[PDB]
Amino acid sequence: QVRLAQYGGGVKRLGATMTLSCVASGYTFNDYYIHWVRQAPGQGFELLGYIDPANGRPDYAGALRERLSFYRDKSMETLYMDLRSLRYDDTAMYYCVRNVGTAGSLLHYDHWG
Amino acid sequence: ENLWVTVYYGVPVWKEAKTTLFCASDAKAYETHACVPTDPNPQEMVLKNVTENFNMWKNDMVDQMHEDVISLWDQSLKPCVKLTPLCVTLNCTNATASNSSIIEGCSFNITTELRDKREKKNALFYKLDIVQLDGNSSQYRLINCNTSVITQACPKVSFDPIPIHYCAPAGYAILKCNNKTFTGTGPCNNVSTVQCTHGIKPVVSTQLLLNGSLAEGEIIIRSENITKNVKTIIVHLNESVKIECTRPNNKTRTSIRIPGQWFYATGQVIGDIREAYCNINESKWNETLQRVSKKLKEYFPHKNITFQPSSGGDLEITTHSFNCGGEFFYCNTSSLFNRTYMANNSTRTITIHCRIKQIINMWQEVGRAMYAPPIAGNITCISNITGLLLTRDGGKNNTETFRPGGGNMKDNWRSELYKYKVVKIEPLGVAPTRCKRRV
Amino acid sequence: NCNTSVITQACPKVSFDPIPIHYCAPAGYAILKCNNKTFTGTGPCNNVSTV
Amino acid sequence: TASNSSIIEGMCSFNITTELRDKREKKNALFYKLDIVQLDGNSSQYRLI
Amino acid sequence: VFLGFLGAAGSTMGAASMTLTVQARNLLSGIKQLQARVLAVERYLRDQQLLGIWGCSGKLICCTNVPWNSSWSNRNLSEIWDNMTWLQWDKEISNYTQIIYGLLEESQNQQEKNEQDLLALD
Amino acid sequence: VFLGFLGAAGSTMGAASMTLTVQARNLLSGIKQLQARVLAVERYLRDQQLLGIWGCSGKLICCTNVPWNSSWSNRNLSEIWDNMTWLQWDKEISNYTQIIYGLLEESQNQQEKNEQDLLALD
Amino acid sequence: VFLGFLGAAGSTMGAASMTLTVQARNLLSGIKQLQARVLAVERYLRDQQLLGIWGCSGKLICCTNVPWNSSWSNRNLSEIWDNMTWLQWDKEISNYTQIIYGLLEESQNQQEKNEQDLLALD
Ligand SMILES: *[C@@H]1O[C@H](CO)[C@@H](O[C@@H]2O[C@H](CO)[C@@H](O[C@@H]3O[C@H](CO[C@H]4O[C@H](CO[C@H]5O[C@H](CO)[C@@H](O)[C@H](O)[C@@H]5O)[C@@H](O)[C@H](O)[C@@H]4O)[C@@H](O)[C@H](O[C@H]4O[C@H](CO)[C@@H](O)[C@H](O)[C@@H]4O)[C@@H]3O)[C@H](O)[C@H]2NC(C)=O)[C@H](O)[C@H]1NC(C)=O
Ligand SMILES: *[C@@H]1O[C@H](CO)[C@@H](O[C@@H]2O[C@H](CO)[C@@H](O[C@@H]3O[C@H](CO[C@H]4O[C@H](CO[C@H]5O[C@H](CO)[C@@H](O)[C@H](O)[C@@H]5O)[C@@H](O)[C@H](O)[C@@H]4O)[C@@H](O)[C@H](O[C@H]4O[C@H](CO)[C@@H](O)[C@H](O)[C@@H]4O)[C@@H]3O)[C@H](O)[C@H]2NC(C)=O)[C@H](O)[C@H]1NC(C)=O
Ligand SMILES: *[C@@H]1O[C@H](CO)[C@@H](O[C@@H]2O[C@H](CO)[C@@H](O[C@@H]3O[C@H](CO)[C@@H](O[C@@H]4O[C@H](CO)[C@@H](O)[C@H](O)[C@H]4NC(C)=O)[C@H](O)[C@@H]3O)[C@H](O)[C@H]2NC(C)=O)[C@H](O)[C@H]1NC(C)=O
Ligand SMILES: *[C@@H]1O[C@H](CO)[C@@H](O[C@@H]2O[C@H](CO)[C@@H](O[C@@H]3O[C@H](CO)[C@@H](O)[C@H](O)[C@@H]3O)[C@H](O)[C@H]2NC(C)=O)[C@H](O)[C@H]1NC(C)=O
Ligand SMILES: *[C@@H]1O[C@H](CO)[C@@H](O[C@@H]2O[C@H](CO)[C@@H](O[C@@H]3O[C@H](CO)[C@@H](O)[C@H](O)[C@@H]3O)[C@H](O)[C@H]2NC(C)=O)[C@H](O)[C@H]1NC(C)=O
Ligand SMILES: *[C@@H]1O[C@H](CO)[C@@H](O[C@@H]2O[C@H](CO)[C@@H](O)[C@H](O)[C@H]2NC(C)=O)[C@H](O)[C@H]1NC(C)=O
Ligand SMILES: *[C@@H]1O[C@H](CO)[C@@H](O[C@@H]2O[C@H](CO)[C@@H](O)[C@H](O)[C@H]2NC(C)=O)[C@H](O)[C@H]1NC(C)=O
Ligand SMILES: *[C@@H]1O[C@H](CO)[C@@H](O[C@@H]2O[C@H](CO)[C@@H](O)[C@H](O)[C@H]2NC(C)=O)[C@H](O)[C@H]1NC(C)=O
Ligand SMILES: *[C@@H]1O[C@H](CO)[C@@H](O)[C@H](O)[C@H]1NC(C)=O
Ligand SMILES: *[C@@H]1O[C@H](CO)[C@@H](O)[C@H](O)[C@H]1NC(C)=O
Ligand SMILES: *[C@@H]1O[C@H](CO)[C@@H](O)[C@H](O)[C@H]1NC(C)=O
Ligand SMILES: *[C@@H]1O[C@H](CO)[C@@H](O)[C@H](O)[C@H]1NC(C)=O
Repeated sequence: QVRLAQYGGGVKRLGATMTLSCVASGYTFNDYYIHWVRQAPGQGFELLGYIDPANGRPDYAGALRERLSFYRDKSMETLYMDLRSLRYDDTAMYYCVRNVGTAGSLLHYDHWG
Repeated sequence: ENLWVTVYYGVPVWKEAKTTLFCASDAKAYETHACVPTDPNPQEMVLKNVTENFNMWKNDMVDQMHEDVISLWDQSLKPCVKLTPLCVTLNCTNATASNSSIIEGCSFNITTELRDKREKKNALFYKLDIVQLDGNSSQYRLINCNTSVITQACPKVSFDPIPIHYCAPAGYAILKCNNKTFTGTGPCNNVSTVQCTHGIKPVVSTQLLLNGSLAEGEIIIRSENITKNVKTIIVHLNESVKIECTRPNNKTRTSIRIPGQWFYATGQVIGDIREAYCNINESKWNETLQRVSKKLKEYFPHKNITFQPSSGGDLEITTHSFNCGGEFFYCNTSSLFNRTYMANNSTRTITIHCRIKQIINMWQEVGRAMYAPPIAGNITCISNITGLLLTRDGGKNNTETFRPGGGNMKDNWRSELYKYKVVKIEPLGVAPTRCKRRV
Repeated sequence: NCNTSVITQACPKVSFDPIPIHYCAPAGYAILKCNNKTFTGTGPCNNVSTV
Repeated sequence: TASNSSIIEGMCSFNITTELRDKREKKNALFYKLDIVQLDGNSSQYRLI
Repeated sequence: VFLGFLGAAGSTMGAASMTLTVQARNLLSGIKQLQARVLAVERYLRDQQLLGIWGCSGKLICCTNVPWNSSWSNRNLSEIWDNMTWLQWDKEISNYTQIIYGLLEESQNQQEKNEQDLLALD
Repeated sequence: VFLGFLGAAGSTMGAASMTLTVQARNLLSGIKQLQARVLAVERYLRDQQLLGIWGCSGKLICCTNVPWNSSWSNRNLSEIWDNMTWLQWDKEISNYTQIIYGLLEESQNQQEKNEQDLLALD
Repeated sequence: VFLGFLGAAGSTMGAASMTLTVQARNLLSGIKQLQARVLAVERYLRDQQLLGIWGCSGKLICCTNVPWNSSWSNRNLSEIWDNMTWLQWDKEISNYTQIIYGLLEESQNQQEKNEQDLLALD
């Protein structure tokens, strides 16, 4: 039922800003946190950060706090992320993934985009 | 030998469950509360030698409180006027008052009492309530009109934190715990029961909860303990730190006809422009944050603790939001939380600027908007801060960083329905005994 | 009345009219009654009945 | 604007007031002419059934 | 009038038998919370009828004809009757409450039918 | 628990008297179907009270003091007591159900007042 | 059947005891008056339970073990049971019922425990 479509990609020029996107669908938008993980070629997965869709609160990994920026649009059920000043080693496939958040804690991802 | 089945009724034994609960309060005011008539007077008995389990994160009555508050607000907004006709294109330049940039409000057309006649009007709006239309920047529009319909709050119906007592139904008992160092989980060796909870005030605020209760011992830090990746950490003060706020300007209400419904705009601002602000006792805040840090670094023993302001999100979470009277506030709290601590009596006052807006999205949800009518004159307010809604940042690698949050309204009432728990009495039980029944 | 309130046309077929109505008490309550011929609507009746 | 218009024949434009209550736009979409009934006079005018 | 109620909880099964009447009297009294009263009434009538079927009519304490049996709780409860409170014994005996009721029901049926047969000699 | 409800229906008036507890047990459990629960409670309480008025309190089978007037259906049901005939007997005796209850009620009144007078000798 | 419901009202406390059964049977039967139906059931169940707690189960008339205590109504009624009416007596005796009920409850508790102890000799 639930599907997390994505857009944006292709080739982004060195040093330029880029902006992916996500679209929620068959679930209550407010109840599930969203994360943004990436896989460089020849590397294991790593997390960048997560955005609470309801209130919009983000949180980023330590090494990429300056460059990243997350924001959403509740009416369209859309999410975004911007990674300013792309470096060469940003070559990766960027997945948006849902999170099964409990009443007071966060847990395993279930539905990858 | 000669041990036979026997059965007992009225036995003191119970099992946990979930059920409906009753609204209760004193004599009803304003001719959040809608339940009449009742007169509660609870009595508390200590269940001697009773050890009982508790959990604040799992109990259901918080959800019941949440649903009841939302439904009460819906019923309050149900008869009030809808502001649909105001959606037309506003033409605004706003160069009248001394400070045009602060408010930046417009003139618009409206259909008068005769449906064939349209009349020009004009009113004052904060530009947080207004978004520029594409093209020429003089055009403007209400912020939420393209996403939802806006309902004006009825001015006479001024809901407020009226205390509420939640009374169990017959056959269920609201348990209670008063262990002086209970952290929201694990057994309580000091238990009691009552018909009705104390008077819970349905307060609405973000980044900290005010007009609350105070703990018994020192400051209590409550958190979920399934994993270190927690959503929100609740800190409950044992010593209130007073906060004062004011809106010095004298606002002028005005009425615009819509049938008999009237739309209450801000006609004019009287008095020189001064931005809204608040005050905090500096020494008290310093000592409170120091005590909080000392308590908090017990859980996280080998790391520095640093406080920093919130990041991203709406105004409801980037700034402390609350309401005093019939107005809503959004106060920049960057100066308060900017602190750090090493790992190893109202002398001075802090001041924080603040912004107020009228069109409130219903805090929990988007797609339904509230419009606050302007409160005329000038406002002053005083309240008692009693707790903090913190939330930590992961992945910092040997430097903790707690920053305020708490946009979700449920965490406010999960702190005040903290003691209680509901159980189902199982009065019937069996046992062996000597017996005979005549035949 | 347009500038003061909304106006609803009465449904022509639904002709509400003075049709007799009987008010009955629920179980556990009894409707008392008085048939003193000179009763002014107040004071004690020494001629009482129930229905 | 298709190979077979007779099958559906709504292919119809209308002036909808949208998102401002003060502006109108000439939208158009498809309709089966079972859902559509001709208005009197000029046969090009139509209406929802 | 509510008072004490579960205050006897935590005490022994012997002492707690005194305050049973105080606990038995609890049938007291948006806006649509009327359903709670109906739920409470239904629960109370369930308990009252279920006591009636076994021949334990009305009286809060009774003993029935069916003897105690092994394969149920084989505790030495006689001395422990005045040590444990009701909760732990209830937890222990919860494994078998669903079973005993049929035995009690059939015992009451036999009792009533034998008495009716005795009176049938008229 | 639901099992064998009306399973013996139609059987003998001697045999089906065993399984009366199964019938007695049923007080179980748009969107506004709550009213059926109140209906069931009302009917059950009506029957329970009406059994209590005649002195036939609680116990599922009982006999009362009022003798059998032969005018009530004149049947030699003793032969037919062991031959099916439940619903047929109900139809047969439906002519007189409305009459018997007053007699039973007055008999219970007389019994209660006589017993009170007997105890009044204290 | 509703008939002669309060016809005995106003009569003497002796005669009125005959027609108690006629009063006892009253549990009969906008648009949302279902709450009125629920109220009668609640009150009737309250009265029925409260009679059960004292050991006056079911029967419309009983006496109990607690004597006529000191204080309370010294007003003579044995000479007046064949006079006066219940409404006049209720006004006098209303000052002490809330006190009397606890005594009756405790007396019934003592009776039940004594009987259980007597049967415990098995
Ligand atoms: C009711 O009104 C609201 C308010 O106008 C409507 O909401 C708007 O919807 C549109 C479309 O859904 C959005 O446009 C998109 O914007 C994307 C990028 O974001 C914009 O805002 C950024 C501001 O962010 C700032 O803060 C963050 C941190 O919080 C920083 O990271 C950031 O740098 C800024 O500091 C700007 O930075 C940015 O430049 C944009 O202005 C665009 O990427 C997106 O483009 C895609 O989609 C287009 C078509 O939709 C397409 O043409 C493009 O090619 C590309 O594919 C798009 O332009 C608005 O952002 C959004 N408004 C707000 C305020 O968020 C709402 O739709 C309307 N209706 C309903 C039913 O609600
Ligand atoms: C919906 O429509 C209704 C109907 O039009 C609107 O109701 C009108 O509201 C206005 C304003 O609220 C009222 O005007 C005021 O009238 C005052 C005096 O009364 C007028 O009517 C009198 C009629 O009385 C007759 O009967 C009595 C006995 O019963 C006799 O004694 C009397 O002589 C008459 O025979 C007239 O006598 C009188 O002359 C008026 O015509 C005015 O004093 C008042 O003055 C204004 O201006 C003052 C400066 O000059 C200023 O100081 C005041 O404050 C005020 O501004 C004003 O004109 C209408 O009377 C009233 N209509 C009716 C029929 O009563 C209603 O407002 C509208 N909207 C809504 C939401 O309902
Ligand atoms: C908990 O927080 C609240 C506020 O967040 C604190 O209580 C507030 O205290 C101020 C004064 O210090 C009150 O202000 C006055 O309230 C009265 C209420 O009547 C106002 O009078 C009139 O009220 C009606 C509504 O009933 C309104 O329509 C009128 O416009 C208004 N004015 C006039 C002239 O009639 C009066 O004007 C002030 O506004 C707040 O009302 C009061 N808030 C609440 C919710 O009680 C409180 O101190 C704090 N808790 C503790 C322990 O301090
Ligand atoms: C609360 O108040 C603080 C100040 O006490 C605000 O912080 C300040 O925000 C402004 C925003 O314009 C920052 O200026 C901008 O900085 C960026 C670079 O980050 C620059 O590109 C812009 O041109 C502009 O100069 C300012 O640096 C910042 N100062 C500090 C000390 O943080 C904060 O934004 C306020 N928050 C809210 C919610 O109102
Ligand atoms: C939170 O508190 C810290 C600690 O006081 C603040 O640090 C201050 O950060 C500013 C830059 O944002 C530093 O500014 C200085 O400006 C001068 C003139 O432009 C420049 O020559 C210096 O090199 C420096 O950049 C300031 O020195 C620094 N102060 C300290 C004591 O470290 C921080 O700004 C506070 N943030 C908020 C949001 O309140
Ligand atoms: C309110 O409505 C009037 C009437 O439509 C607007 O009148 C303007 O009239 C001039 C006359 O030449 C036109 O050129 C303008 O285009 C009209 N304005 C618009 C927006 O169409 C008046 O401007 C309207 N005012 C507001 C605030 O909407
Ligand atoms: C509250 O605590 C703050 C933070 O320590 C104090 O601010 C510092 O005050 C000292 C002098 O007292 C200055 O040298 C620092 O520059 C100030 N800022 C910081 C970040 O240290 C403040 O004075 C304290 N106020 C009270 C009343 O105790
Ligand atoms: C939508 O509205 C426009 C503006 O009124 C209509 O424009 C036509 O404009 C010509 C200009 O001379 C007039 O002669 C026509 O009479 C107008 N049409 C109508 C229907 O009045 C446009 O036709 C409208 N379109 C629809 C589908 O309603
Ligand atoms: C509160 O509970 C804790 C749990 O370990 C216990 O150590 C402490 O003694 C209790 N205090 C009181 C006053 O019951
Ligand atoms: C907690 O313990 C204290 C002292 O033992 C007692 O006064 C208080 O009533 C107790 N509260 C509860 C809820 O058990
Ligand atoms: C009606 O009541 C008055 C009250 O004084 C009394 O005098 C009169 O006799 C009564 N009449 C009847 C017919 O009851
Ligand atoms: C009133 O008195 C008359 C005659 O005494 C009687 O016929 C009638 O039934 C009485 N009505 C009531 C309500 O007492």
